[PDB]
Amino acid sequence: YEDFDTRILEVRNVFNMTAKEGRKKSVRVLVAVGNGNGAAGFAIGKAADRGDAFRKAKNRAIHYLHYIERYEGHTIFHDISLRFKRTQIRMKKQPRGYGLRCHRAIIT
Amino acid sequence: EVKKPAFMDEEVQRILTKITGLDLQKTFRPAIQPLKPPTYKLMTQAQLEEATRLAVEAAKVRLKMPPVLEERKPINDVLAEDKILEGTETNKYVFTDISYNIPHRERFIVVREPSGTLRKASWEERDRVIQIYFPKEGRRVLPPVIFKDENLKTMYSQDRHADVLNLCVAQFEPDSAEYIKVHHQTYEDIDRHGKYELLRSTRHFGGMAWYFVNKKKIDGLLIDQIQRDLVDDATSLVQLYHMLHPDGQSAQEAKEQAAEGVDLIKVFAKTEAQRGAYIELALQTYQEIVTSHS
Repeated sequence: YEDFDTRILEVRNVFNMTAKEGRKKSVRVLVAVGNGNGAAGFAIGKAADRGDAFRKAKNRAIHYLHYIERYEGHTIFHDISLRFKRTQIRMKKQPRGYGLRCHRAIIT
Repeated sequence: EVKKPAFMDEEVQRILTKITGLDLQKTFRPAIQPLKPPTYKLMTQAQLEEATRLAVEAAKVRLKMPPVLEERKPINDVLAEDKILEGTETNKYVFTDISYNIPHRERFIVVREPSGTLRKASWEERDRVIQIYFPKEGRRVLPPVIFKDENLKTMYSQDRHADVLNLCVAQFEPDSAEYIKVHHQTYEDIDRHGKYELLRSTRHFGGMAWYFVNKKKIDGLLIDQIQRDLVDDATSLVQLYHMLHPDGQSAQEAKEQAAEGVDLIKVFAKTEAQRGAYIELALQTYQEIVTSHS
């Protein structure tokens, strides 16, 4: 998968209280992958070591590849407004040279 | 006397419009300008054909040819000579009437010289000051530097003749010497290098063919129109050449033989063509290809 790139979107140090260890820490990583040609996916990997959470999330996301339709290879086909849970996103189709003017995660 | 045909004569504009041609893709080629998100409409085949018709109507207004005029005559009129004011001023005064509702060619622009002579402003002074007080988008107060022969040659190498002419129309007046100089230089470079296709489906094709007809050098345009299978256009060009030169040997020969269609082009080759041998060769080869294939 040399044509695919992986980017990190969040690294969290959550805690699970245990009788043996008290507060126990794991690394929860959210990553996204894409080949820059319409195919992309995301996954979450959890482990006790950060390096392991990177491997788990990176190889899991390659199994959930969406294909996204791009108008003329540079933009969305039409405006998109949606609510996912309590997060609202309002995307707009723009002409060439407009660039990405979006949340930093959306730019990634 | 039979009137000499004009550029705006309904007959000349018909022939010049035809040979120019139309191509909605070239006429409406995308402009490199600030962009907006495109709009979309769902249309039936009837609606789509209506929209294509409106596009062709706009392409006609877009292809309206710019005026072809004779060079203006220098303005040299002295309104007064008040010698009492000789030596009392060091610099000329230029007075411009800026009443809004006067045509620019009917405005009074006078100059009070240091000698005391009150004279009318020259053509160069008239155009410069009217740009300062009635600024026109595209025009600059001082003549741009792109119109220098070295700079113009640069534009020709890049095949930017339609821009050299679009710039010459924004800056200079149609009857000015600079306007005629730049246009006649662009038309001449197209001839030598056979780049007639650059100005097709543009408003500048009529003036170029007009210039060649008046200068009796339509040979290249005929050879080029024939090689592109536009032989109906070539015939119309020979008709325009037989219209602006009625007493020419070629025009008199076509009357004797009542030539029409491809015959008109053959008559031109024998009688008045600078390079008749090539016109027949290209015309003959076209007939062979048309006959052989179909």
